[PDB]
Amino acid sequence: MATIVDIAVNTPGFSTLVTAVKVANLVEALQSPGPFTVFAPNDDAFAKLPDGTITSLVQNPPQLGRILKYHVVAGAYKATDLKRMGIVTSLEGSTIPIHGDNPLEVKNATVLAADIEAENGIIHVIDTV
Repeated sequence: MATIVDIAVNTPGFSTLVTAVKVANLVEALQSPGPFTVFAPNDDAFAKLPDGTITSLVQNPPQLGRILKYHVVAGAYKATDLKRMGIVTSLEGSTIPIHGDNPLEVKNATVLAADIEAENGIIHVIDTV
């Protein structure tokens, strides 16, 4: 009935997870019905998560809202699109510079596998959050 994110404003006092996007102002951002590009952190990148990257990333601009649910950005981009631009923009509007010597490269991370057609867009594995 309702869009995943929309429900966050609809929730009768749900977990802070719904408010984290609401506060991050991504309640209107995640609403994108189109495609979804997820930068997927590997097991060693998931190891960057524990009070590390996302902690500084929360101190950073609205990107929190992206982090919470799917760590995703709307707009199905394959590695070739990101690198062509040399930068990537979050659903919120946060840009991250793309590199690429041989694999795709995102911020301080390296892409293990991208061009992965996700549910709505694309997934892209990085070794570093």
